Amino acid sequence: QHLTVATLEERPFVIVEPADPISGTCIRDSVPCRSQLNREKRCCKGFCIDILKRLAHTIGFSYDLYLVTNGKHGKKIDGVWNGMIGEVFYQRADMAIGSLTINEERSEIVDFSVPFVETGISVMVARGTTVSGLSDRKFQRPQEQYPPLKFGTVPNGSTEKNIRSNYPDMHSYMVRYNQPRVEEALTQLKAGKLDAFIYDAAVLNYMARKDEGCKLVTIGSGKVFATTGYGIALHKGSRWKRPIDLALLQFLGDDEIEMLERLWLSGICH
Ligand SMILES: N[C@@H](CC(=O)O)C(=O)O
Repeated sequence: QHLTVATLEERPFVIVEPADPISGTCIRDSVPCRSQLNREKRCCKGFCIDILKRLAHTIGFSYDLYLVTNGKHGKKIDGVWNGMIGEVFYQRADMAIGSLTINEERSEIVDFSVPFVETGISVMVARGTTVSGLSDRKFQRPQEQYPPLKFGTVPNGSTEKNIRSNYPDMHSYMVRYNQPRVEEALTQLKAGKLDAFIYDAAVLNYMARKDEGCKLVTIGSGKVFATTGYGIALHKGSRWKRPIDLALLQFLGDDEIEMLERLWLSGICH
């Protein structure tokens, strides 16, 4: 009846802010979240946090929410998982929720809920920049061009895993252009230091919709990469999967998720 929940900041799905200075509490639509390093203070809000609030209410559990510091979403290195996936896999958390992408590798070792956000991989470029998309040889045969195209991703997640598995030559080229967070990637794109940023589609599309001046645009990967979704990670064989799935499927049909997309993921640019 009390669940430990791991999450990770990735705006606008999970947004972290200090407690209200005046009250010392998390006000508005925010909820208390602590750091993995530790153990109000910090407070979390956003699309995934609203999902979590509704699940807790509908299913009837209480929870302790914490932010992962041991890596990010989840990466397996030399036999060991880090990030949100590792927290669930090693049973430090009963579930993990955030912008967490379902893939085959992860699905082998944790159970996921049904997907509640559609995503995949997209490419973001400055509106001026002329490429056709991820099929462009500027991407696919990157060192065939005299001044080479500069393109990168934020490493360690499902995006990099997909590129390394399916397009190993392109992946090897991208390594020098790894970015530490989406915020720095966007900054490099705008400074011309990158020509393109390849990343999670749900996040990139949102960033395009919110770009001041609407100067950043995304191209869908088309057939280059498959579509997938965000899912809540749970212990393999978790008793929580079924009630969570039922709730999520209910939210979908009630237009509750659609409402939350409007609330959190809308922007001015189109
Ligand atoms: N949401 C993705 C982030 C990425 O593509 O790097 C993940 O769970 O790994």
